[PDB]
Amino acid sequence: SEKAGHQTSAESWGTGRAVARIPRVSGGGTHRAGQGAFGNMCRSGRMFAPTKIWRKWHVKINQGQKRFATASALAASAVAPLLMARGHQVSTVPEVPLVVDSAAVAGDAVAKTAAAYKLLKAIGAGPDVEKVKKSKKLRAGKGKMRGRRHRQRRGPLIVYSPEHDGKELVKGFRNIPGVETCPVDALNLLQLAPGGHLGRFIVWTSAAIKQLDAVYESKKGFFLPANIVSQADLSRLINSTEIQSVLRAPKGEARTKRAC
Amino acid sequence: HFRKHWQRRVRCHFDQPGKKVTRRLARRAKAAALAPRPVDKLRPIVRCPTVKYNRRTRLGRGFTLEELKAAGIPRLLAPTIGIAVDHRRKNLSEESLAANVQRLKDYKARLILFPRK
Amino acid sequence: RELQKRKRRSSRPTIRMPNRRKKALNPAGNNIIAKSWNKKETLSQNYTRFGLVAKLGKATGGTAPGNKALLSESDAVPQQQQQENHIRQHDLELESKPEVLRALEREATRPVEKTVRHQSEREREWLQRLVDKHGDDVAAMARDRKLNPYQQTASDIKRRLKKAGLL
Amino acid sequence: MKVRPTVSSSRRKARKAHFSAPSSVRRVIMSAPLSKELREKYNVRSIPIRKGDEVQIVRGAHKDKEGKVTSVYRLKYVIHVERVTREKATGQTVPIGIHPSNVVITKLHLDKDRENILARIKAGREQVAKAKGK
RNA sequence: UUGACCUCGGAUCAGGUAGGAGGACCCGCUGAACUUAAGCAUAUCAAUAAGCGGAGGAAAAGAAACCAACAGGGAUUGCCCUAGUAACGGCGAGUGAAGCGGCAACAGCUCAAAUUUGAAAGCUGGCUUCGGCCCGCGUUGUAAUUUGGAGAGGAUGCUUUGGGCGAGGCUCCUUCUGAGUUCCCUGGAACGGGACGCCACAGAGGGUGAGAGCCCCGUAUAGUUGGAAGCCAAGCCUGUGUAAAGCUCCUUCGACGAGUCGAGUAGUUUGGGAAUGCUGCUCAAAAUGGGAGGUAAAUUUCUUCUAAAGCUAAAUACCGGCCAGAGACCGAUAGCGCACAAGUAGAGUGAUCGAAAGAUGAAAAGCACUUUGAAAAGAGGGUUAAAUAGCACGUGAAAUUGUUGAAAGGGAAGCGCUUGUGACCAGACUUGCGCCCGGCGGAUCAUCCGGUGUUCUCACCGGUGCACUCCGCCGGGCUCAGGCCAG
RNA sequence: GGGACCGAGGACCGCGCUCUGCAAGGAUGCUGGCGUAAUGGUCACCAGCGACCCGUCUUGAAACACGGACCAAGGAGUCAAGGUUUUGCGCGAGUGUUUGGGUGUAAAACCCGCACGCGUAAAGGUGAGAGCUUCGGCGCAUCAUCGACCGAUCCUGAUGUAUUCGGAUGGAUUUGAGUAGGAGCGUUAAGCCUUGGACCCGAAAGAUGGUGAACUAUGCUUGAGCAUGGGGGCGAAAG
RNA sequence: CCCACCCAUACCCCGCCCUCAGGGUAGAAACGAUGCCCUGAGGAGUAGGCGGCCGUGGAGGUCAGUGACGAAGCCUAGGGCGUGAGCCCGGGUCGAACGGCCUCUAGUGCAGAUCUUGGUGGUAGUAGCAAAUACUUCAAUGAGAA
RNA sequence: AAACUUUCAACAACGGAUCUCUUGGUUCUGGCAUCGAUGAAGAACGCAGCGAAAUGCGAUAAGUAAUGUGAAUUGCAGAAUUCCGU
Repeated sequence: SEKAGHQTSAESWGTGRAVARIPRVSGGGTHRAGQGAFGNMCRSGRMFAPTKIWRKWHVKINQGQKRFATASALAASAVAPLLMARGHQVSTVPEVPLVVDSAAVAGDAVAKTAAAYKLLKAIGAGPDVEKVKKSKKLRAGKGKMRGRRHRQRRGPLIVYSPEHDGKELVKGFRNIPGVETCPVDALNLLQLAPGGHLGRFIVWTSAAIKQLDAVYESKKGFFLPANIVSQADLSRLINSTEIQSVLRAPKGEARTKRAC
Repeated sequence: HFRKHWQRRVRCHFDQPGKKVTRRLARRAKAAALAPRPVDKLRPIVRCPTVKYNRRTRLGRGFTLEELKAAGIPRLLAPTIGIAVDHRRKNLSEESLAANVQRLKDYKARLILFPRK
Repeated sequence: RELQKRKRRSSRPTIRMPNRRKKALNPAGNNIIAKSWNKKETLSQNYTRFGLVAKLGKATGGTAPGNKALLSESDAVPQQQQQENHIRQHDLELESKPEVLRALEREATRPVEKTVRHQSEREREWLQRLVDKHGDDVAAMARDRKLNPYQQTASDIKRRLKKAGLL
Repeated sequence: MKVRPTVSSSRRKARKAHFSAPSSVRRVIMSAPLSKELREKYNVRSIPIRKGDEVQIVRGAHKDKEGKVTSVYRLKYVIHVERVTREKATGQTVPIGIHPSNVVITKLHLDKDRENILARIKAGREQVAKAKGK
C-alpha cells in the first residue's frame, strides 16, 4: 500500500531533548504515543523503496530468437542422451523421436482416459508416467500457503495435429499426471525445455511429423538457421586422415618427466 | 520531464490481455444479435489527403449520394442493408466515383436479401 | 473498507451476484444460424462454416489458414463500362457450397405472399356512383364536382377504377 | 482440474467456508457411506446422517464398534453413538466424538423424505449408467 | 348593478418534487506556498493540493461557422505514432501541442424560422358503471408537414404498411450423476510404508486423529427436476381509412438562431498578442451575408464550412457500491492502524491523536478423590502417546537469576604464542588376499534335450549328468601383505 | 671425525661413474612398541614472554571530540523513464510479433494486416603492413603522402543576350559534421549520468482549511462588537 | 685496538598455499581441454578498481531426494572438513514438514546511527515515603435489620 | 577457616526469539449497476435465565409471515415442541 506507515501524525522532537531525531507520534494516552515513526528503522513504519506496480514484470524477446530457441529444443528432443540427462526415465521406448500412428489417437480412440493410459504403456512411456506419480511431494517452503502445495516431475509431451487428429485426445491425456498436450502449430518453449533444461520426451504422432516441415516453412521472417559448424563431432575434425597427415611431430608427452 | 507529480498519474496496462477478451466477446455478442449479417458495415475506398500519403488509399466513412444513386441503391435503404452513408463527402473527380460504384456493384453481387415478414 | 469489515463480522449472509451479462454471447432461436452455430468455435470459425463474411473491412492482422470470414466510348464516360432517373426504393432487384449458405438461399428465394390491399367500402361506393353517371369518360369524372368533391385528376380516378374492377 | 470460473482453488476460501458453514450445508458435509448390503439394494453410496441411524465405526481407536446415533452435533462436526463413551475424572461418562467419515451406516432411519433422497440418487446413478452404456 | 380579461396574493385544498449521504472515477467555480533556477522576484511548482457547487454507471464530448491545400478528407471519444517536433521562452530554469497515418468503436437526429385555416386536428387533471363524459391549458400557438450536401407544392406512376395473442428458445438460480475404507507392519490415531486392484471429459481445492483421486463435501462432462424476470420468436386471430410512406419530374416556391459577431480596453489562461481561449467594461453590426484558411505572384482573384437553440449508444476512466477469480506478495516488531474487544481501550476543552494483544490437546478426557492451608500456592493421586503440553498452556534462544559440583583470587584477572596439571569426552589398520591336498555341491562344463525373448547372436528358464573344465562350501597345510610411533 | 634439521617425488626414460652395479633425474633396510588406551579435543587453573578500547572523525598528538548498560528482532545506493560505454545473442542494409487483430489447454504459448521508430539508400597511385605463395610475386585492416570528384566564394570573362543579362574556360596559396564500395536495429547483463522520496534519519520557515481564544471594571459604536491589551495569569533566561 | 658469542618478519637451504608467466597434452587421454602434467618468479597496504566463493526468502527443472521407525528449530566441559565467510556428524530436546544440485528472482548478510520496538541488569533493597497506583484495614455521608 | 567475587557444567527460573501454522492483509483481473421526505448515512434507548470492549432485531424486539430443505439447538439449565410430518 502506498499509505503504509504514513497514516500517522508524527513530529520530530528536535535538538532540544536527549533523544534521537526521529519523528515521534503525538498524544499522551496510549502505548503508541512517543514512539518513532515514518522510517525504515522503525516498527510499524514505512519500508525502504516501497514496491511499485510499474516494475518491469514482462520481458520482450525477439521473435527470431524465440523461434531459434524452439528449433533448438525440438532438435534436442531428438537426441537420446539429452532425454535421460533431463531426468526422463527413457529406457524402454524403441525410437527416441517416438512417432505413433495417428489412426491410434485420432477421434474417440484416446478420448477415454483409460485408453490413453494403455497406449502410453504399449509404446514404452510407462516408466515416465509412473515416475511422475511416485514423485508427488509437498513443497518445501511458504508457497504452500499461496496455492502451490505439491511438486511433481514432468512426463511425456504429446504433440498432435488438430487438423487430422482432433481435440478429443487432449481430454484423455488431461487427467494423467505429468503428461502434457500441445498442437504442432503452437509449440511452447516452456514445455519443450522445462526449467531451461533441454531434452523433453515427446510422443509425436504421424500426422504431426508430416506437418513439421510445413509449420516451419510458413513462419515468415524466419528460416531454419545455418550452423556455424558443419561437422559437430570434433574427434572427426582432429583425428582425420587429412588433418593428421600435415601435423608437426609431437613436442612432448602428456606427462613430463621431472628433469632436476 | 518529472517536474510534476508523475507518481500520482502513472497508468499500467495489466488489463491488456483482459480487455482483448472483452473486445472479442463484444464482437461475438454483436454477432449473436446480427446472426446472418456481417458485424461491420460496408465502407468506401478513399484517398488519403496530404502529399505524403496521396499514393496510399484507405477506407472512408460512408458512401456519397452520387455513388449510391449510380450503383442503383436507394439512399433510405442503404443504412438498412449494411452500407454506411456520408453526406459530407463529395466526389470531385470521376476516379473517386468509379471506384466506389464498382465496390457497391460488387457488394450487391455477394449480397443475399431476405423478405420482410 | 470500513464497510467491508462490518460484513465480515455480521451474521447477515453475503449476497452472491450471479454471473449475468447484458448481451448474450451465442445466437438462439429456430432459424438456420442458431441451429448450426457451435458453442466452442469463434465468430470467424463459425462464419467460415456458413460461407458468410463476418468483417467487411480490411485485415487488422494475420488470419489463421483456412479462414474465409475476414476478407467504343464516344463520350468519355468512366461509368459506361460498369453499367449493367427512378429506382425501386424498398427492395433490390438482384440476380460444393456450404449447407448453411444453401439453406439461406432457399429462404431468400422462397415465394412470398402478395397481401393485396383492398379499397374501402365507401371508396367503392364513391367510384361506383361515378361509373353510374359518366360511364367510362374519365375527363368528365374529374371535371365533375358533386360526385368528386376532393378534386382528383382523371389519372388518379382511372387507377382506382382499374383496381376495383369497374374498368 | 477445475474448469468453471465460479469454482475456486483457494485454500483460504475453502477453509473459511468449511468452518463458517450454515447447519443446512453442514448436513451435507456431515455424511457417511452406506454398507455393502445397503449399496446393492438402494443403489446409493452416501447420505447425510440423522439421529436414528444404526452405524458402525471403522476408523479410529474405537474401530469395529457398532451402535445407534445418539446426537448429530453439527457445530463441532461430531456424531455421537450409543455406548461409545469415556469417563471423566469425576466418573461421569461423556460421549466420544466420531467424525461422520469414519463410520458406515448399517440401518437407515426411514421416513418419507428419506425415501425421496434415496430415489433421487438412484435415478441419477441409473440415468448416467444408461447414458454411458448406450 | 352584473360579467369577463390581465396582474398580484391567501389556503392544514388535491397531485408532485428539492434538500442529506456517498464523491475512487466525472462536470463546473475558486485558488496557495515551499522547491528549482546551488542567492531571488518573471517563470516553475500548478491551471495542482485544500475550499465550494452539481451528476451517473459511466460522465463529459458529439454529428463541422472542422481538417486541409490534397488525386483530398468527413460527428464525438480512446490507444500507438506524430514528438520532446512546431511554438513560447530572466531564450536560464525550461514549458510544450496539433494536423496526417495504423488501430478500437461506429448512428444518426430534434426544433425556431411557413397559413390546418375546407374546420386546435393537440394536451393536463377530475368523475367514471372503464364505455366515455366535464373542467382547464392553449391562437401572445398545442398536433401533423419541414431542418440547407435540404425541403415544400403540384403532376405522374410504380413501390411500402397496421394491431393482438403466442407454442417454443436464450440468460440465471436450483435436484441428481466415478471408483478400495481389501490384507500386513509402525503408530494414540493411517491420511505413512509394503502387496493386490479400481475410476478418470473428474490426479483443482478443503475436511477427516499423520502426505487420501477411490471415507465425506466438492471437482469434469453432457444431460436432467423445478422456478424467476427480461428479450426473441414459429405460427394463429384480426385489419380499411378514397389512411399514411419512398422515389421521379418541374412555364411554382425555398423562410436558416443579435447586446450575438465585431472594435477598443482590463484581468485570467495557453505551446499559441489572427488576443489560444474565456470573462468583465464602453461602443455596438451584415445580407450576391458571415467564419476560418491559402497565396509575392499583382489583388486581396481562390479553398472550405455555416456561429450565437437542443438530444444521442459504443470504443475510454475508476483507491467507492454488489460480487467473483487469482499471485515468483507478507507471514503476527511482517502484512491495512486493526488476523483477536479495533477506529476498540485510552488521551485532549475541541478539532483530532490512537495502541498492545494469534498457536493446550486428535478429543476437555480442562486434574475426580485424600491431605497441607486463606493462595493466581503445595504434596499425593488421576487423564493423556506425552502434563519438563495444566486455559501462566506448540517449539521455547540470548541478555539476566537461583541451587548443586570443580577450580581460582585479594584493586587480581580477560586477549595472542607455548607447554604443564586436573576433570570430562572420544577411541587408532574397516584389520585380508593368495597357493597346495581331500571330500561335498552347483555351473557359464557336455559338440545333451526342450522352451522363451532378442539388438539375430546373444541372453534367460525347465530337465538330464559328472569323462574334462571352472566356481563355491567344508576339513587340513603353507606363504605373503598389512596403519602409526620410536631406535 | 662429531652433531642438528629435513626425506619433497612415486613404473622405466636423462647425464654419468669407481660399470656382474653405483652414493648417478629427491629414504630405504633391520629391530622394537601400540587397544582397561596409542593419540587427540573441550573446560578450569598455574607458569614464561607479548599486547592490553572499539566505530567515526580531526591532528605534528590521540592522551581530541562524538557514540557505546546488555541481549533479541527490525534497520539504510532501491525502482521507473531517458542518455551513454562495454560483453553475450538473433537478424543484417535492414531491423523491431505483443497499439491492435487472429487463435488458445485462456493474463501463458503460437500466428501477422497496414503503418510507425531508428538506419541505409535518395574508386586512384606509392610506401609500410597481417596472411598466402607456383619463391616469381599477391597484398586485409589501418596509417602516411600525393592525386580524383561534390558544394561554396573570388578573379579570368565563351556560344550567346531579352540588349542589359550570362557564366563557359582557366586557376584558389580556401572550406565541410564532404564522397571514395554501407553497419545498423532489437534484446540480455554490468558500470556511470539526469529527474523523481532517490542510500537512511535529522531545520527554521511558507501556504490551505479548521479548533480554541478563562476572569475583572469602565468608555465608545451599531443583543453584539471595539478599546483601556489596561488589571490580573503562562513560559523564557541568568549556578 | 683485538677475539668469541646473542637475536628480526632481513639473507641462504627445504616443505606447503596462492597469483602471474613459460612449455607440454588427439587417427585422444589411464582426471569435467572450463581437465591434467612440467618449470620459474613473486606475496605489506587506506581511498579505490576487478575476480571467485559462502549464506537467506521465494520460483522452474531434477535428485524415482530425507521424513511420525521422527522433518524443521534449539541446547551441547564431543568427532570432523574449509585459509575464511561457512559446511557435515554424534548426544539431548522436539513434533510436521525439509533439503542438495543447475538456472531464475529479491523487501537478501549489522556492533554502532544520543537508531526503532521489546525484554532484562548494575546503581540498590539505595535515595526515599513528595506525586503515582496495587492490596489490606480504618474512619466519615446516607440507609437498614438484629 | 568462613564468607564475597569470577569462570565453567548440570538442573531450575525469567523472557518470548527461532521453526512451523493462518477464517488476515496487499496487489492484479473479471461480471454487474442498487442510498434518501415511501424518511438514508450516522447517533442513542431498549429486546436473550446466566452475556460483551460482539452480532441480530425493534413494544410482532437474538425476531413474525412465505418458500425450500428435511430432523435439530447445544457452554449449562430448560421445551408432553416436533419425526410417514403444512
